[PDB]
Amino acid sequence: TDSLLSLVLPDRVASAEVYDDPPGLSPLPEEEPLIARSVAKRRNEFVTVRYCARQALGELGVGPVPILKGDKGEPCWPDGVVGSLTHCQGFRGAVVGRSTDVRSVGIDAEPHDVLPNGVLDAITLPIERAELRGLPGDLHWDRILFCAKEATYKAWYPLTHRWLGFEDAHITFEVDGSGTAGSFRSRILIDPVAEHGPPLTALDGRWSVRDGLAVTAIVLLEH
Amino acid sequence: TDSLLSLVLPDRVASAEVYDDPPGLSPLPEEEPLIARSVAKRRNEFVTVRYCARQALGELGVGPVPILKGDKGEPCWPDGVVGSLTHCQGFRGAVVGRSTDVRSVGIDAEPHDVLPNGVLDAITLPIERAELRGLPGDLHWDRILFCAKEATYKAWYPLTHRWLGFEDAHITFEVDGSGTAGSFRSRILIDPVAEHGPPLTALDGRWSVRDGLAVTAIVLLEH
Ligand SMILES: CC(C)(COP(=O)(O)OP(=O)(O)OC[C@H]1O[C@@H](n2cnc3c(N)ncnc32)[C@H](O)[C@@H]1OP(=O)(O)O)[C@@H](O)C(=O)NCCC(=O)NCCS
Ligand SMILES: CC(C)(COP(=O)(O)OP(=O)(O)OC[C@H]1O[C@@H](n2cnc3c(N)ncnc32)[C@H](O)[C@@H]1OP(=O)(O)O)[C@@H](O)C(=O)NCCC(=O)NCCS
Ligand SMILES: [Mg+2]
Ligand SMILES: [Mg+2]
Ligand SMILES: [Mg+2]
Ligand SMILES: [Mg+2]
Ligand SMILES: [Mg+2]
Ligand SMILES: [Mg+2]
Repeated sequence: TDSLLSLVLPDRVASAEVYDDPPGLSPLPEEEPLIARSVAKRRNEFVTVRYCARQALGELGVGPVPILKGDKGEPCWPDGVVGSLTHCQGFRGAVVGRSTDVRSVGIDAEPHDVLPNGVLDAITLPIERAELRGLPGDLHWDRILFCAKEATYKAWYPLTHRWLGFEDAHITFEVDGSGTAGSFRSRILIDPVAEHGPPLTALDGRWSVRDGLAVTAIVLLEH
Repeated sequence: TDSLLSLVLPDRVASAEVYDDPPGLSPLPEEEPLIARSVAKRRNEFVTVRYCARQALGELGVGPVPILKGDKGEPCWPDGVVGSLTHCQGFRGAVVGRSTDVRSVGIDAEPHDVLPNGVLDAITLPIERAELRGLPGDLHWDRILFCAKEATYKAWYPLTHRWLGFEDAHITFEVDGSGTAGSFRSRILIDPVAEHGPPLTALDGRWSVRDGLAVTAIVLLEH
């Protein structure tokens, strides 16, 4: 199934997702040092999300490869591929694309639960707090905003190798007729200069709440 | 030479350091994906610091192995080893120890320069700024405190897998008779629970300013 990510992804990318840890999955041998000292719940999400990533790579025509980690934990894709990984309670998902047409991917999944006390204040600009109070529907807008901030960081970081704080992007939401999905824009408030290619002044994505999960995706195209 | 790190390291660890990038050094094949998309100055520090790490491992009786990156970029050491890496303008250094007697290592090097405008206020508790004004010597105490905070994070993170912010530790310095080296204590202000072993309520290290560099080291022993 591509049920949940199909509601946020445009064309030019492949995806895979699961909602549990299939028993007895293994990392590739090359990946073993990344999780040798990890707690079992970290091991599980690492292994299961890379099973999803190798399925998605296969839909691109790319054979199963180790997916290692680099600067600040960013995934290391095979030559000619960009992508993003996510895992939370009840979700693992991977999205990949060819770097010939896709510049960056960021995705994130969150359980559709209220944020813990104090978290909203720590992740919002004043203006975002005002905006969220005006958004329609029985949704955890705090959590959806959090999910979109996380996807924004994952799409930004591989293009800049610079920190992007919660106060460094203003996220604004649009809501479709369903009331359970729509678009967002992340307007960058700091130096937008990329390592390669045009400045990152804004990143556009989609959000969707379904099956107890918020998902967000940003797919920035190569021009 | 072990010149600069010899002024901050206790027993039970091996180290290696250089002040430039020896030309023609290569990553090991397994490390290539971590720097395949990096800018040249990031490749250089990554490659040279792992040359230092493999020398230091050799001093421990450990053969040359890839040093990959895991959660939040932490280095991935061979079974039975802990350690820390640092690189800045004019310095690469690696410190390793056996996990049977060493629990964690965090090291950091900084150019001995004033911090850029605004950085001191972003990295200090109000009380720290007042204490730094009290410390003696023609030293960049702002930079030395920054260097010690970075070492604190590197020692902390592999034991907790939790964020530690600048405001989450109070560092206090003592100054030796030389006026150019001494001890510091990092008092943890958040939940100190470790994943394994006793709580991290405080981390003790040494600092040394020499040859235009600040170096810090924390070596937490296994009991
Ligand atoms: C990196 C971060 C965003 C991940 O958020 P999260 O909700 O825990 O995300 P998930 O657990 O669903 O996904 C983590 C995956 O993201 C990817 N990722 C991690 N660091 C990354 C980075 N620097 N760049 C790109 N992708 C990264 C990894 O593939 C990771 O999974 P893996 O370790 O199994 O390979 C978060 O830990 C973080 O550091 N936040 C601070 C920065 C931020 O949010 N800024 C706000 C910007 S507006
Ligand atoms: C990780 C951090 C401390 C590195 O500081 P820095 O001055 O850039 O350090 P250096 O470049 O000298 O050393 C980087 C090395 O530290 C190691 N390191 C990176 N992340 C690490 C982590 N989570 N845990 C342990 N070591 C880590 C790596 O080996 C890295 O080198 P490599 O990428 O070539 O392998 C910094 O980037 C950071 O994230 N700071 C915010 C957290 C913090 O400082 N809190 C204050 C605590 S009181
Ligand atoms: Mg699919
Ligand atoms: Mg996570
Ligand atoms: Mg998430
Ligand atoms: Mg030595
Ligand atoms: Mg650095
Ligand atoms: Mg440093």
